[PDB]
Amino acid sequence: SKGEELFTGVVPILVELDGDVNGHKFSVSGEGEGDATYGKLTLKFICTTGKLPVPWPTLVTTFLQCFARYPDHMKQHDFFKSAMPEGYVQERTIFFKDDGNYKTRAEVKFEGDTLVNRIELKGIDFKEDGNILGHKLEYNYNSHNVYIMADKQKNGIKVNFKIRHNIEDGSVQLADHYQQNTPIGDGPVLLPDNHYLSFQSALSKDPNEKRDHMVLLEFVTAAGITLGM
Repeated sequence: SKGEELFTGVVPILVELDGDVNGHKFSVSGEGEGDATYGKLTLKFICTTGKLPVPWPTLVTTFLQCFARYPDHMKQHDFFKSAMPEGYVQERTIFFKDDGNYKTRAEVKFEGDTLVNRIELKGIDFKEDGNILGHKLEYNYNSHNVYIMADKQKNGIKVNFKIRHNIEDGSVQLADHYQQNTPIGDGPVLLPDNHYLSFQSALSKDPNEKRDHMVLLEFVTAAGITLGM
C-alpha cells in the first residue's frame, strides 16, 4: 500500500498552530516523531509568542491520527494513512461543557519526508474565570476512545469523543469533540467500518526549557473490529 508504506519507519513531525481564544492571540510550534508500527508519538511544543493563554492540556487533541497502530486485520480501515502523502483536512468543534468552544481547521500532509500538522484555532465565549481562561486544569491527561465512522456524503470520516480534563479540586471539565476528515488529494482513500482508536497520553516538561512549553507522549492503537466470531 502506497500510503501505508510511508509509515513503516520512524517519521519526523512538525506542528504549527495559530490561535485566537477570546481575542488572546498566540502561536505554538511543535516537533518530534511518530512510529506507527508501535503506535507512538513523541512531541515537544513551544509557545513562541510568550505565555500560552489557555492550559496546555486543552490543546493536546488539536496538536496525528495517522500514527495509530492498526492491527493487520484492520489495516484496510485506516483512512488516515490511505490519504497520504497528499494528506487530509481535520476539522473540529470542541464544546467545553459550561464554557466556550474551540473550532479548528488543520492540514496534515507530507512535506518532503516530514509529516506536517498545520492548524488554525479560534475559541470564543470562554468565561474569564472558568476552568480554561482561569487555568484551573491539572497538567495531565487521561485515556480516551476516539470513535470513527465513514462519511460517504463527503468521501471522508466523522469522528467523535469526549475528553475528561482533571481539575485541581477533584472535579472534571468535559470537552465534547466533533471531528471530520476529508482527503486533500483526489486519489482513492479507504472508507472504514465503524471502529475506534484507543488513546493514552502523558504530559511532562523539559527542565532545561526557558519557554512555556509541553512535552507530549501518545500511544494510539486501533480496535473495535474482531477477527472471527
